[PDB]
Amino acid sequence: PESADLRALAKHLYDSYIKSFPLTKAKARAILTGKTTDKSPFVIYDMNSLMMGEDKPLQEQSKEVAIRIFQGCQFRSVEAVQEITEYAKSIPGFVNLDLNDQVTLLKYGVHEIIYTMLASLMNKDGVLISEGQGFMTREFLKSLRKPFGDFMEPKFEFAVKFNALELDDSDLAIFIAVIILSGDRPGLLNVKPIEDIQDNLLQALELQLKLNHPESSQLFAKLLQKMTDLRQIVTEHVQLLQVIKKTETDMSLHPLLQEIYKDLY
Amino acid sequence: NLGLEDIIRKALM
Ligand SMILES: *c1ccc([N+](=O)[O-])cc1C(=O)Nc1ccncc1
Repeated sequence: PESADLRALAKHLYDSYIKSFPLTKAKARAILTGKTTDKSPFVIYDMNSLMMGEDKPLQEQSKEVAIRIFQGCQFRSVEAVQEITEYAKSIPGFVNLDLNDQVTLLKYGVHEIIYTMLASLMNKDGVLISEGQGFMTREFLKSLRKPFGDFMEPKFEFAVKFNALELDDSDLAIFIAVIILSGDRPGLLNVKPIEDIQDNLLQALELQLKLNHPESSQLFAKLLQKMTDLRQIVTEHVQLLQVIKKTETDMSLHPLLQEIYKDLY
Repeated sequence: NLGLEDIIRKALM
């Protein structure tokens, strides 16, 4: 009765996730592994393979290249932000919250969920790009100049640990609903109807991992730790911004690399 | 100029 209602909440969340996010983890993994119909992604692993890429213009200046990448990738994230907002309205009790608190919770949670979406696109060797038609290597990203080599390596590091948990789309829905309903965000008017939906969401999650991963070991706690890791990736972005502002120049970067980085986050 | 909140607010409505 209590546990039946937990399972039903889990189900409702998963159908509503399926409906809000066309790019599921299962579809990204099919692309990556090779279950795919359509031709495999093109691999970019060096400058020669970069330039043999015409599957995707004007003249950015050294001390703006990075900022313009960051702006570029955030503006390209709007579709993702709208899908997460769509999903969020489906979480029971959400739209019942004070409109101001709905916006607040999305404004913070959206960054963390985006990194969860990125981990789907990653494996230990690299990341899908250009709507899943290309694949950029981890080693090549890391090789690049100046401050750019350290943009993505810490995101890879997280994704590899997060992807080792082997969550599927039905676990991810609940996990994502939990992130959104975080009682601690800055400026929340009423931090308690929020904490109460979350607690209910934690129970369903706890049950979901028992049913779905009956072999596993502290999966629930390991997954709750990742919420902390997600916040740190977001806050680490502020430090990175400082590093750009006073680097030993130059920060030119081939256009096509700029284009590639705007598909990341 | 309209930021992240605005796109969130427009999608909620
Ligand atoms: C967009 C594209 C690439 C990268 N990156 O190489 O680290 C970062 C971004 C980005 O702007 N991410 C971001 C901004 C603000 N909050 C969180 C993440």
